[PDB]
Amino acid sequence: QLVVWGTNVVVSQCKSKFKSFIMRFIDPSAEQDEISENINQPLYLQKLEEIHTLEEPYLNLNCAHLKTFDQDLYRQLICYPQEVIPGFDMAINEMFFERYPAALLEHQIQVFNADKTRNMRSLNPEDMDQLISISGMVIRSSNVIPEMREAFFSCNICSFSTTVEVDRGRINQPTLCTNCNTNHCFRLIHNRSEFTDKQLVKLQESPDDMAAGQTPHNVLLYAHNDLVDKVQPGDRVTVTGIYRATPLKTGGLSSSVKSVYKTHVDVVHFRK
Amino acid sequence: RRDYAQDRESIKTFLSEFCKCDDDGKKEFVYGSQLVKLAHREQVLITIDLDDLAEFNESLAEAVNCRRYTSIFSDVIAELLPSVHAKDALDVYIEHRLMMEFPSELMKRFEVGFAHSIREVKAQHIGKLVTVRGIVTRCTEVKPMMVVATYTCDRCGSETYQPVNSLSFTPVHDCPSDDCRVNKAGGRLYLQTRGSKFVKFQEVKMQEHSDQVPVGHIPRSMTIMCRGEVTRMAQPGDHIVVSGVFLPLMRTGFAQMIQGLLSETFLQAHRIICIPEELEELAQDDFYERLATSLAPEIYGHLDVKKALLLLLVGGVDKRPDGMKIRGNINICLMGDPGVAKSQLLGYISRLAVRSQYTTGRGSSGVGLTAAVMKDPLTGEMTLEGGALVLADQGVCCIDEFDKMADQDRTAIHEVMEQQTISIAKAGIMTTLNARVSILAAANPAFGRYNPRRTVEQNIQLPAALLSRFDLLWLIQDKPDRDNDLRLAKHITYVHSHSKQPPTRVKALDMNLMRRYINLCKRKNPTIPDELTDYIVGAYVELRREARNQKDMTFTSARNLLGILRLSTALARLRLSDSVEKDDVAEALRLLEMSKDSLNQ
DNA sequence: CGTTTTATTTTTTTTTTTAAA
Ligand SMILES: Nc1ncnc2c1ncn2[C@@H]1O[C@H](COP(=O)(O)OP(=O)(O)OP(=O)(O)O)[C@@H](O)[C@H]1O
Repeated sequence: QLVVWGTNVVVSQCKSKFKSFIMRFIDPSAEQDEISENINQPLYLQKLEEIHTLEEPYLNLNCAHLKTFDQDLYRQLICYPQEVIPGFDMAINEMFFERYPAALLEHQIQVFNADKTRNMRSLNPEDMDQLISISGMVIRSSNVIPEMREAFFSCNICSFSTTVEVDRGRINQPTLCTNCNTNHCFRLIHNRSEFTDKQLVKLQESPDDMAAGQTPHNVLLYAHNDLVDKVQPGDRVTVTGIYRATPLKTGGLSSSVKSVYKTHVDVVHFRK
Repeated sequence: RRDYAQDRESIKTFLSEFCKCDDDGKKEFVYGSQLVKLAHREQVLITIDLDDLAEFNESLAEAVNCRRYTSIFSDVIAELLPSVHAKDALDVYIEHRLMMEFPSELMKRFEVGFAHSIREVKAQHIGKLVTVRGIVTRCTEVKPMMVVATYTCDRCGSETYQPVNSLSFTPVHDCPSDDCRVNKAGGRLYLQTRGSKFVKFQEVKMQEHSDQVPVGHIPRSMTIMCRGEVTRMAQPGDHIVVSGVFLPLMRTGFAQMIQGLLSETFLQAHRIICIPEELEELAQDDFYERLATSLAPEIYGHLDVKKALLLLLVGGVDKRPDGMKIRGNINICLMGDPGVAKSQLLGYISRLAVRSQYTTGRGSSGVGLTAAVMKDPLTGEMTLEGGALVLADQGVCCIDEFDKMADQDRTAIHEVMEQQTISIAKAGIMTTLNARVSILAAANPAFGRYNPRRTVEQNIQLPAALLSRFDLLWLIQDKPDRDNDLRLAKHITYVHSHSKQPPTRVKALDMNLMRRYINLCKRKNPTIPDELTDYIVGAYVELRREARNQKDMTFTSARNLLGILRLSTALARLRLSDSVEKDDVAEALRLLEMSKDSLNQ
């Protein structure tokens, strides 16, 4: 029982439950459920063969297999999903050693693909931080906009050339940087640091279930640093993602803020 | 002046002593039922009406401000728990905050809500909850609206409460916290969405009825802001009536553009009312033809046209083979200039046919009836903003004198002949729009009134491409008949000396009863037994021979056979027996034959 | 224990659109 004050979620439960699930794994479709189907080993171990032997990083993987296992994992993954997903990556980054301990364990994975939607036309306060996946047809082909992550400092006397990355937005100031004798005042410069890429293009929903005499209503979201021009733009495609929200700068005279919040979706994956 | 407290006693008496035995069936607890529905965690909104408190007393018939009463009753029953753990997101999330351990609005969990127009809306109406009907305009969409966030101090730990009523705001800074008070131990301030409370939020403009606006007047609109549960509760162009409040709008900001006491008002919502149950009475009546007898009484005779329409009213033919759909909508064409009162039946249908429309011979060029584009360097970009033909899905958009609009105008409408497909490479798309509208064509003959020498397409000037898209083409001419116009005359004059035409030949059917009986029809999906398939394909050939035996005659499309198929199964929807049979198509062919063989003799 | 806050209008070239014997 070790948890955020306002939640009910923990790393170890989901980690162990999923590591047992992938040990409860021979391709549970093609070896437990669809026994009439067959590729008989945990596919992720098989992939750690067929990924490492392939040497072909950035896996793609769903989690709809998990319906058989304990559904509490499903739920607390549905609802608290930027704080359990790295734990399932940690389990994979442990699985590395099940099949190759002394590998070049320096690369990471990419990654869901299981839950439903009906349409974008009408959603709710409940549906705020939850898993969604919807589809349509693409409109645009954007450019890239990067994003910073750290400050690289300078100095005046004796080269107090300090450095430090960001939580998300602050660096502290005592009289010097990481207060080292304060031979001079605080320093900062913003380039020799960590940056991060993205874009933005929107989608037009285009099902056969489009309500009567209704217009296009359309959605949009950025990317992450590998999910960037996967895309010959403009075709029938699905996304997964996490409904996101953001407050808005009222007016623009000063720091007033809006009542109304704009929304878009977190940036994960696509489908063909 | 009045006490806002002793009324709390009054309402405690009201709701507590609430099993009001006016009828067999009220000794049970009514708002106790709703109470336990709160205890069901189900109802998040209760309701007030004039009758409810009207019996109670007569003050508050003019006391209820509509504002203080609401927060008072809300807090009143919030502290009322006469009555299970994981029911809500936030509700259990507080328990998560209490696992180691508020205003009752931050645990909102429920709500309550409770013969004049904007023109009459005299400017002493502030605060009063009043009634007006209009028309919706400029359909928009809904987003979340904060009320009070939880700006935790982290180092201190004190989920700050910023309960807000405004529409604009300002952040909360580092810490108004007890340990973050003069006691030097402090962090910074930062919200937690999960524990935060927000609310749905729909807005759209409201335009005037257009039946009141005097000779020297121009309709104007107001704004609608309906938040919370009632979102998504009206579409564009619904004639709707709203009871709510007029409330001004403290547009704070600049100190010289405001500062006039500007008062750009707006409205607060409660409801969107828009002006089987019948089954026992539907058991009382079992007839097919009486619809024509009580639908559109205003003219005697010419039933055949009407029954042809009522079929389109009927519907019920569709299939999705091969992955592809099939057009299950009937589209009549109409030529003639007698006095028919196409305008009559058009108004009649457009009134009774819910989700109706109307356009005229030049009022909508090709971009207006469909989507279109615009221009302005003051609001942003432009969109499609589809037209009547765009909007009229699940219904009919009725053009009058399509012959006279324009020849190229036949194009885009012809595009919608293949239904639900409105292609637009105009706003950088090949967009669809789902043109799912039944289509009504009515026009007049060419120069003359069906000059018998100038033959079809000799007297007419219409490309075959559109006639092929039309199931039925109908010329209406009635030459001098000594006896004909008599009956029609006295018939007309009946509602001139009187107000209701048809006496003592049928039971008239009101718009409600008509629509409801039609409402029971279309979901049969009836049976067409297999002998028809061999039989009907034979009967169709009977046409194709007497089409070819004269060489100056009409061409034929596959839709001729597809149509004669398409009509019959529909009418079984109003037979309500799932039994497409011989009569089901014998009337189909019968009416097809009556569509023709009428101008030579 | 004091002394200070805040506004923009007309013309281009494209893609839309529209006119007379
Ligand atoms: N038999 C009839 N039943 C009902 N109304 C009739 C009848 N005969 C004449 N009338 C009245 O005469 C009027 C004739 O003008 P009307 O509105 O019919 O023009 P229209 O026939 O629609 O013109 P067009 O056919 O050229 O468009 C109608 O409004 C109709 O109410």
